[PDB]
Amino acid sequence: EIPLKYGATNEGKRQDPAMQKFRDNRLGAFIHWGLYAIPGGEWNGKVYGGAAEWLKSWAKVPADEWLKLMDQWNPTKFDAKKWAKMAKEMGTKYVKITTKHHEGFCLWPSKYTKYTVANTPYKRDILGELVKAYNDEGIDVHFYFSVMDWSNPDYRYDIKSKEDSIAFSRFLEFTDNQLKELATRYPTVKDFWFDGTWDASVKKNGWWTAHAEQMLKELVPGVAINSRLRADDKGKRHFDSNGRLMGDYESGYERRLPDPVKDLKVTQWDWEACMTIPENQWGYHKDWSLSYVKTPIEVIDRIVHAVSMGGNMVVNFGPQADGDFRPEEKAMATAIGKWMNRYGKAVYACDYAGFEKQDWGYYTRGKNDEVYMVVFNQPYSERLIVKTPKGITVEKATLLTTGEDITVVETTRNEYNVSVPKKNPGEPYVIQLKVRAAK
Amino acid sequence: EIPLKYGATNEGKRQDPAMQKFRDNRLGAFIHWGLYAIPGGEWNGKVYGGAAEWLKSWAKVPADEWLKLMDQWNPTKFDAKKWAKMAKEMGTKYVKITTKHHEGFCLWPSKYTKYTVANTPYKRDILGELVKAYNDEGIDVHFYFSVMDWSNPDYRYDIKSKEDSIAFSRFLEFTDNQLKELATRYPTVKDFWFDGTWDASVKKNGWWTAHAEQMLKELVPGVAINSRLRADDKGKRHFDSNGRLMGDYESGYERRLPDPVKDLKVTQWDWEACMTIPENQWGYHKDWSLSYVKTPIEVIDRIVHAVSMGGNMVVNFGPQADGDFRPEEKAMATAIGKWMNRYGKAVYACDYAGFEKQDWGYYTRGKNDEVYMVVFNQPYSERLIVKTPKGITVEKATLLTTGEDITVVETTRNEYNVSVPKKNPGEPYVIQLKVRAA
Ligand SMILES: OC[C@@H]1[NH2+][C@@H](CO)[C@@H](O)C(O)[C@@H]1O
Ligand SMILES: OC[C@@H]1[NH2+][C@@H](CO)[C@@H](O)C(O)[C@@H]1O
Repeated sequence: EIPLKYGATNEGKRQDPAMQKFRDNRLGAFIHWGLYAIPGGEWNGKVYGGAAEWLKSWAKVPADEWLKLMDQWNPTKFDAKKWAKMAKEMGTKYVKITTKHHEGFCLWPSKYTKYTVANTPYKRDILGELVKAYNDEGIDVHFYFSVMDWSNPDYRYDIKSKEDSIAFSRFLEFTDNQLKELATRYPTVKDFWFDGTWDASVKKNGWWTAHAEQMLKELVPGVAINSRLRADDKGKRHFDSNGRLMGDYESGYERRLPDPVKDLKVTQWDWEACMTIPENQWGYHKDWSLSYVKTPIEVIDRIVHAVSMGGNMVVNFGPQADGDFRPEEKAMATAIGKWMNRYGKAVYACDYAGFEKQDWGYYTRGKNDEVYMVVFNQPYSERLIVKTPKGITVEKATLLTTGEDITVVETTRNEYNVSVPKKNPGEPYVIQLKVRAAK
Repeated sequence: EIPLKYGATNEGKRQDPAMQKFRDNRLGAFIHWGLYAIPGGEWNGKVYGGAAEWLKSWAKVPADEWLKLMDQWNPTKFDAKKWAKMAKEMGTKYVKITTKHHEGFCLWPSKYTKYTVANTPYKRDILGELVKAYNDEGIDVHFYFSVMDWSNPDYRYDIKSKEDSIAFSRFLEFTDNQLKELATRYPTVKDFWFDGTWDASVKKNGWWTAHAEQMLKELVPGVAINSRLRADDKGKRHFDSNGRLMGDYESGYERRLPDPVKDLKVTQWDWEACMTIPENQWGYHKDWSLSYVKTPIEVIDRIVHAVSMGGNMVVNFGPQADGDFRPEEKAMATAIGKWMNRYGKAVYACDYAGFEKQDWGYYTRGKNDEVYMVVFNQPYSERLIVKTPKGITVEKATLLTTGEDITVVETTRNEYNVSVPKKNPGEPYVIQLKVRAA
C-alpha cells in the first residue's frame, strides 16, 4: 500500500444525509450555456462538425476575438422560472450548470475577471437567477466548473519551463478565488463537478486538487465533489495509486455506460453518468442533422441502465443564444417527464438489485426491498425470464401503474417466467416484484 | 502434445456433402419410444416425477418384470406415414429414433436378443417402417443407441474382476453385432447418436469406441457419429487429451445451451443440442402438470439460439403407448411448422454470423452472406441495435414475410439502428441484412 498525502479520503460510500440525497435524486439535467451558443458551431461562414462548445478550438479563434462574443450576449427570452418549470416537469431532481466552461466566460458576475455576464448587454446574474428558480421548485443545484480556462493567459497545459511554473501558480490562486466566490455567493450549492482537469499541469498539482476539495467542503456543509477533479501525489486521476476512489463519486462515464454483466464493480462506489442528445454536442449547435439524435426512449433506457447499476444519470441540454430551448429539447423533456411521472418509483431512490441481467430490460431495487422490472424489450413469448440469486424467491408480481396481479410461474430451480401484462402498455413499463430471502 | 491412437480423427469440421447435409438440416426431432410408454411414469399406484424412460430404475423393477411389458406392446394407432407427415409439417429435416433405450427393448427385430418388437403382439418392424416413411418425405433418419443395456446381464458399470472382464467382453461383442445389424438392415441411416457411454467400463475401453466409429463409417459411407460415444487412450470423453473433438460433432448440450457471449468457442466445431418440452421427460409421461412445459415460442427461441451459435437442435417427442402423439405435442409440432414455414430461411442452412449478441434476439448467417436478425424481444424504442464487426456495413433491411423496406440509421462508428416494421409482425420475426466488408 503506497504512501500518499493527497489520495482518497472516503472509506467506501458516504452515508451522511447530504450524500444520500445526491444519490436518491438519481436523475439530473445538465445545462451547457456560454458564449458558444451565439455562433452555435459556425465561424466565419464555416459550420464545424465538432462539439459546439469547442468552436474556439476548431476554428482557431484567438481569445480576444472569441470573448468579443460578450458584446452579443443578450438572451432576451431567458426566464429562469420557465427553465425551472421545464426541469421540474421533466422529473429531474437536480440540475448541473456550467458556471464557467473552457472558454472562461462566467455566468455569474465574478469579481475576479471581466469576462462575465455583468459585461454584456444583458447584465443580469444568470447563475443566481437559475439557482433561486431551481431551488424554488425543490430542485438541487450543482455547479459545473472548468479548471482549464482559455481566457486566462496564466493557464498552462504542461510545465516545461521555470516561467510556466510561476504563471500556473497565479492561475491556481485565481481559480481558488472564483471557487470560494461561487461557494459564498450561492450557499445552496450541493455539488461541484470539475472538468478540464486532465492536462499534465493539473496532474502535477495533485495537492491543489485535494486542497480544492477540502476548501469547498469547509465552505459548504455536505457538499459533494466529483472524482474528475482529483489527482493524487503521482498524478493518477479519479482513483489513487492504491486504487481508491478520490472525491465523493466516480465521474468518468460520459456518453457511455458500464456493461451490465462485465462491469459490476461500479456498484461498490457512488457514481454519476452524463450524456448528450446528439452524438457529441454539449453546447448549442445550430445543425443537429450532422450526427445521430437520440429519441426519448433511447434516453430513458440510459437513465434506467445507470440506476440499475447504482449510478445517477444527467441528461444534457444546450440552450439557445436567445435564452430559449430548441424544439427537440422541449420535446425530450416533456416525454421524459410523462414517463417519469408514471414510472419514476423504479428510478428515484433506487439502486442495484443483485440479479443477473436479462434481455428484456433492467432491474432496480427500492428502499424497502422492492425489486422492479423495467421492460424495454417485449418478448413475443409473453414471458419475462427472472433468474433469482441463491436463496431468493419471488412471492408476487404487480403491474406498477394499474395494481393488476401478474402470473409468476417457476420454470426450474432459481428461475421464473413472469407474465407480460394482458394489454401491452405500449411503452417501457414496470412490474414490481415482492421477493423473499432465506436464512 | 500427447500421442494418441484413439483420439480425434477429424481436423476441424468435416466438409464432405454428408456432413454439410447433417449441418444444413439444423432442425431435428427426437423420438423416445419404448416399453416405458406403457406405464407412463406410474408403477404400482405411485406416479414418479422422474423421467419416465428411467421408471425401471425409479421403481426398482427387476429386468424380468420390466421386459414383460412386451406382452402389452400393441400400438394399434401407429402409422409411420402419419408420423412422417407430422415431422414434415413441423419442418424437421431429420428424426433421431431410439432404436433401443437403456431398457434394452429393440424397435427392430434384432437377431441377437429376444427383447424386440418381433416378440410382441404387434410383431411389426417399427424402425423399418419409420425409416421408409420418413425417407419418402425427404427426412433423414438418425439412430439413437444406448450402449448401456439393462436387459443384458453381461453389462458392467466397471471392470473389477476376471468375471467382469469375461462378461463385458461378451457384452461388447453383442453390441457390435447389433450395430452391424442396424447398419446393414437400414443402409439409409445418416447418423448414430450413442448414449449410455458414461460408465467406467466404457471409458476404460476407448479402443472399442474408436473401433465402433470406424466399423460404422466403413459400413455406412458418410455416416455421422456423435462425440458422446467416444473416449480416448486416456479415458477422456468427447474431446481427447489434446483438446480435439472426437466423432463428427459435439453432443453434450442436453436441455441447456451455450452462452451467446461467453461460449463462442462452440463455433469452431459442429455440434447438436437436444431438448425436452417438459423440464426433464424424454419418454411418455402421463402427467405433464408435474413440471414446467415449454410453449412453442420458448422452443423456437432455443432452436434459433442453437443455429446462431453454429449448432443443430433436436426437439423431443415421447409418443403414447398406442402409437399416437399427445395433444400438447401435436400443437407444438404444428406451431413450429407454421413459424418455420414463414421464417425458415434464417434457420435452414444457416450458421454463426460473427456479430456481437444484442438483447432483441439472434443473428444467423445464410450461405450467400445474408445476415438475418431473428427478433424475439421487440424494443419499444422501435429500434434494433446492430453493432457491426470491424470493417462491416449494413446496406439494406427487409421484412422477410412481406418484402417491406426497413430504415437503417447509423448511430456511431460500427453501430446502427434498424427500425422495427410499421405493423408489429406480432410474433418472432425476421429482418434480413446485406453487408459489405472492405
Ligand atoms: O462531460 C461534459 C464534457 N466534458 C468535457 C469532455 O470530457 C468537455 O470538454 C465537454 O465540452 C463537456 O463539458
Ligand atoms: O439426451 C437424451 C437423454 N440422454 C440420457 C441422459 O443424458 C438418457 O438417460 C435420457 O433418458 C435421454 O435419452
